[PDB]
Amino acid sequence: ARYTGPSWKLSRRLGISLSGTGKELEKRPYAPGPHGPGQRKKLSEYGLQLQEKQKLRHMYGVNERQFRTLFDKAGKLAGKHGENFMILLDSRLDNVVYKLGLARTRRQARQLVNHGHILVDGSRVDIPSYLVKPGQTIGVREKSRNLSIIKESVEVNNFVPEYLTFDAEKLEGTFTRLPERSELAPEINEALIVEFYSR
Amino acid sequence: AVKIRLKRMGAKKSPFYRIVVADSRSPRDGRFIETVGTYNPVAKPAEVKIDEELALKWLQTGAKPSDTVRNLFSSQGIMEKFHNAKQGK
Amino acid sequence: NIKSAIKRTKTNNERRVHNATIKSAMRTAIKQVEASVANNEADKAKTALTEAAKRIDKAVKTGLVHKNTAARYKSRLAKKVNGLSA
RNA sequence: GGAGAGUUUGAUCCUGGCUCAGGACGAACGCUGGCGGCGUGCCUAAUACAUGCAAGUCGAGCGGACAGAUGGGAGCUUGCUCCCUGAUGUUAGCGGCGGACGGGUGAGUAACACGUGGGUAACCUGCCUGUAAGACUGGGAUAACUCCGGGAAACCGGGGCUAAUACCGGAUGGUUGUUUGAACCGCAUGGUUCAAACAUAAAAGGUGGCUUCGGCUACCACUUACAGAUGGACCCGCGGCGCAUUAGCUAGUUGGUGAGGUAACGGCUCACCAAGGCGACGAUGCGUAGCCGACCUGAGAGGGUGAUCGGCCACACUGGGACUGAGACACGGCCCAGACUCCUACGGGAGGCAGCAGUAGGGAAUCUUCCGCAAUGGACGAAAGUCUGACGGAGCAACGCCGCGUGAGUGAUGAAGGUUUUCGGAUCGUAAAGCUCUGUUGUUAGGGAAGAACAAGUGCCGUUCGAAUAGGGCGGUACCUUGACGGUACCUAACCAGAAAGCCACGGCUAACUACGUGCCAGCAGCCGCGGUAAUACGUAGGUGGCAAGCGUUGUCCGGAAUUAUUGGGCGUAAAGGGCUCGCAGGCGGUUUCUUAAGUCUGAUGUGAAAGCCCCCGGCUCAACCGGGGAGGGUCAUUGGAAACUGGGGA
Repeated sequence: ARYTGPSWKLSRRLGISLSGTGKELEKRPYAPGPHGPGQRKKLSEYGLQLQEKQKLRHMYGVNERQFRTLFDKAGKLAGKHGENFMILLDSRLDNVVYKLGLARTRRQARQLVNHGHILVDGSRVDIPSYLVKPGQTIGVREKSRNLSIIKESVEVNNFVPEYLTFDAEKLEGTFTRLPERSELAPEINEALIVEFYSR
Repeated sequence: AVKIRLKRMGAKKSPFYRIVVADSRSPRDGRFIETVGTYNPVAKPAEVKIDEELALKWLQTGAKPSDTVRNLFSSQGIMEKFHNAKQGK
Repeated sequence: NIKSAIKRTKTNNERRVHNATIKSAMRTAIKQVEASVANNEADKAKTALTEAAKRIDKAVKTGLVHKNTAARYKSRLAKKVNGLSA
């Protein structure tokens, strides 16, 4: 059950301020902790290993079991290693939910996706890690669509993905293909997931 | 003789037969003669496709169904059409 | 504490008695036609061959014979009986 | 598709071990502990067992026996009993089938036991297909039933009576054996097919329906002959294990002939004869062990285990034995002996949880003495049905795997408190407060009796049988019901953030740091090693880090381990050249040329079952999981090619 962290110091010492995209601790850019204001140093190969695995895994927030099974399960696909892991670990039902302009928080859109509300493909999708392939109508679950969170997130703007496609009035959605695999260009470098989780 | 009858398989919530031809008195989930068929009880509902090109050789080569094997192979047009095989008697 | 087929036990006793009567009658008849083939007796050789033949097939044709062992016994007895009489 | 690091030195490199990071369980223990789905749970003592259910069924085989609608006559009660007939229902015994399948456990066994691949002119097969003949004439029994008896019981005995689908004569039948005449073909044995003499069976059954009451006919039966199918039996090639501090072994042994035996060859067992046979290519002997599909691990080669599901073998308290049967040497069948328990009228009897639970023991270690034939498979049936601790389910255990949650948005008022502080301050920290939202699971109340449900029975149609428009088989169409789980899953409404987070680590390997106390004391520790008053290592407190309804410790297996090395190590000095030679077996070999296919390589068929690993889809809200569609796996057989190379042969 991932929903336990603070959500300030986890990004604050996790390596990069996301997400975001301003909630990175701009008041104190150092790492969080009692011995944290001082000079930071680099790690070993396990330093970039833990920063790559904890950094790229903290963007979604799953447990190490499901994230590991997405590591080898992502490596079971075709293409390249870090690209398949990158399109897999971000094409989830909650990343497709909060990436479609659904909710203004990754945990908030997560609980909006597994709260029974955001039912997609015409039916309900009640598991926050139960994704949808390219072409499923990632809907809004119109029996409770008149809400404050959905209307406010429909009022708040954001750069919608070109792998996906939104709907603010028709109450629908879609994912046109796999997302822009190298195109989705955060700081999460997939080589550290090819090294700090490969042994 | 070899009574071509059902055989359980699947999860503990829902069983779906895959009725291969079997011996006289083999174990239930055990040895079978030469497997031909698959027909779940549920989903949606009772959709199962049988052989009828070797299953006519099984039902004609000395055999018989069970209750559910007889209703299934009489539903898929194989017991009656086999009877039209015997209709040239 | 035998639940069912204790009466199978009693049926095994009575069936064992009647079956021992027929089978032991077959063995004693086979030694009888073999004894008649012991000496150089012509008419007792053929009629006694008919005796061990009829009792032989009547024993092997129901119960404990059954087929191939009866053909072995009647075959060797036919060889001796055909030897002593031509 | 493969990652290394520490540790010998004053420093260095080699060589060399030793440990750690990773995965895994049928785990257990330590701390803690919300739920759902799917699998798992005596591995130690095959230890002994209380108690309940685990195999019954056939009235459409049989002769009863009881009750009894309905009817009959009596006495009284104006409603009853007494004696008869009888639809009807029930069952104790006879007989047929089923207890050899199913279920459990690895005790045995190092070979035909398993896996694979052949073979069987060396086997058998009840039930079931399909074919075609038959079902003729008779007999005397016997349990039941009673009358006596002996027994504590368990139980036996004896006298009278009866029947069948019980048994037993005769005809008929070849095919089933023996003799002859052949004909065709093989693998020594010989096989296939044709004819002619001696022997070998039948439920006249039952069910209905019809009829002239002589008999007719259908269905379920009985026998015989054939092939089919399913099963097992046998023989053989090859494969899978620690030991030479096991080199001898073997006398029914090695082989012959003859006889007997079983379904069958065979020293399988015997008589007689001969003196053989196995062994360094490991005999025998000790040890250990069920084997395989497979599982776990590895980049791969390999290494380890044989749980759960399946296939075969074995065993059924220990050790023998045989009967019934088609088939057992029989798990809830018998006979004997031994052990252990129970009963005893001391004369004698009774038992087998390595079936489902369950109790005691053992141990670190493993659960409910539950529901039902609704499904599937069985058994018996003409069917209706009955049995089914198989199974379908359930109950417990975080035991494993997977999924979801214990909130979310906002929030600088950077709150109080805790830790730190050169005493200005820093940290828990958008964290909390707070404004607002959501209900996953909860809690309540309804829906829903969702699927899992198909059958069997009732018409009617085509077609078969039928002397028959009866009646039936066969095959279609339509009606009625049948849910243990289960008021389960899931859906809907409301309610409340309310009930839902811990374990280990913070020098290195290795993510994670400071203070107090302790002062070689108490302690830690996987290795390196710390601790003798400033401890980033001992406890305590704040904070950090890993992980998560889980987290560490330990046990075992794999890898790291290029630290058994075929891939892929070496031997001058590190461990390692035999002191040296001669030689048998073995291992390897100059150049040209013809053949060969024994190796080498390639094509076609068979077979390597399913489930599992991988690829491609679909179904449970996704996933774990299930199902479908594929693949791959062999010194494998049978068979066709190439002849370059090793070999055979010749020059």
